Amino acid sequence: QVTLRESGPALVKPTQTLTLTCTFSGFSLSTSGMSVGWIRQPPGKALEWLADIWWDDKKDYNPSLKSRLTISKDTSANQVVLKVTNMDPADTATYYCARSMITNWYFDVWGAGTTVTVSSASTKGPSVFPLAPSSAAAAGGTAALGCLVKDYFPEPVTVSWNSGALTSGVHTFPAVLQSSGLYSLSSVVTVPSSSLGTQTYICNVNHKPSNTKVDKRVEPKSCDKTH
Amino acid sequence: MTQSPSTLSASVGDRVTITCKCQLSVGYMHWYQQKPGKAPKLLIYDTSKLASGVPSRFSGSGSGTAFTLTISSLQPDDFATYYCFQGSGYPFTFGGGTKLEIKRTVAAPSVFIFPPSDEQLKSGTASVVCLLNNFYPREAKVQWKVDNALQSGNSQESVTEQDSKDSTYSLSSTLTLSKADYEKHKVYACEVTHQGLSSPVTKSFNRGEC
Repeated sequence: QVTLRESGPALVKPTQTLTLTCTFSGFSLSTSGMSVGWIRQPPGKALEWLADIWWDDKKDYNPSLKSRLTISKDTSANQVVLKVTNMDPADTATYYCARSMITNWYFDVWGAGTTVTVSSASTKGPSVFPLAPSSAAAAGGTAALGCLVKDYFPEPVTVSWNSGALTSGVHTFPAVLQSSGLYSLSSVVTVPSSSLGTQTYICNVNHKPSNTKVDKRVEPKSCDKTH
Repeated sequence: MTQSPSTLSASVGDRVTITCKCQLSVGYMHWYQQKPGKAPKLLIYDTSKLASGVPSRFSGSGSGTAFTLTISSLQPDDFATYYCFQGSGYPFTFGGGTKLEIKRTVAAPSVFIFPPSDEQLKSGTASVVCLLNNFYPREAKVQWKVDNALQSGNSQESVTEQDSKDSTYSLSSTLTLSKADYEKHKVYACEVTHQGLSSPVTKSFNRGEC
């Protein structure tokens, strides 16, 4: 099928240059009419067109940004590169590359997008803590449990349950930057009360920006008391 | 360019019309559908051509400086931010967006409270989490009470994007305390006020009950 994939550093420092790479397949940039463009989206803002390059090497740029942008391709390597100079905090956004077919349609296929944060703060991997099920017994309908993923930078982190096998009822809350300057979030899942103590639940946390992965088992708590 | 409305809440079955007005005459318009934090999906190209794999429910029209996107009878999975794109002339531009929310019946939140793990406490900090699960409308007030004393400025909330199936929301309120302060108190309660609740629900635990 036709696929596009963006890659680059997850964090860049103010004034530095960002180099993004769009690797694609399912098509060739040599095919007449083919084009690959770049679009970005700041957290909570609208899409903004950045630039594009045609099969014949014609390059087009957003006027507001032209000065800082350089687009190029390597058909041999099936990749288009966008270099953005003098990065500013306002450039923090998710960057997408997309395929277009001139005289036919714009952006019919997009990459998944890669998050870029412009900050002076350093990379930090997350710590993961269990949100143990308040339940313990079977007959009780449904129990909620989850994982607290805190003190990491920058975005993003991904959370799965039982290596992807558990997806129904999962809610992974949007990260929120704490006053400490580090992000934190919880991923919760509701399961059968009867499964507590018998079914193993594990949250798998991946923080690509720091190449950190953490699996955390979540189980009912053993109470400290006079037994 | 100018897109409107910026936001809209409409019931299932409703007919919805989004408009993009450019100051400059436009040849043709493209429309995209973007699910939260996911990549945009092409809906309409050449002003009115339905893209492949797009419900006949959506349609585009317009000319000159004004173009429109229409969803004949909205439905749960239509929750998304819609964008028009003008690539027929310079400068190429996207619309500011129209975030579409789907209206549904009131649904009360299922509330859960989670005490800090012994593991986190070791690190010197205590996070107390309160979950309000699968509710609607989105407005909900959650107050933390430590030993009956109302907390202020020591918690953050995070709300989930509307569910594409049940048009519901989930929210987490997180209370952060130093291990020192956490051990200075007994009862931690999360009180939830919501339209679907005849009276505030309170979930709590006593430090040390387990």
